[PDB]
Amino acid sequence: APEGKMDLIIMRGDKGFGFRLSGATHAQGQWVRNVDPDGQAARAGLQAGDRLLELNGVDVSFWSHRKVVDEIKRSGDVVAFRIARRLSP
Amino acid sequence: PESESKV
Repeated sequence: APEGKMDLIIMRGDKGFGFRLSGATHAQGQWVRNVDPDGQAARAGLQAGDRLLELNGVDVSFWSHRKVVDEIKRSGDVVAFRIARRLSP
Repeated sequence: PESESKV
C-alpha cells in the first residue's frame, strides 16, 4: 500500500466538520471511517480511509483518540489536517 | 470499534 500526503482546510459547519474519526484509544494514528457527503469535510475533500497525521501543523499521529478529538472540537471555526491517503486504491 | 467519534 503506497500512500500520499495532502493538506486540507475545513470550515466548521453547524453540526461540525462532518466525519467520524476512528482509531487508537491510546505510531499509526486515528483515521476517517466515513464522511458526510453534504458536510464541510466532504466539501474540503476529506475521504474515508484518510489517516490523520497533523492537526493545525502539529504532529498528532501518536496521540490518544480523545486528545485528537478534543483538539479537533477546540480548533474553533477552522481546522487544518495533514493526512495520508491510499494511492493504489 | 477501536474508538469512534463524530466531529
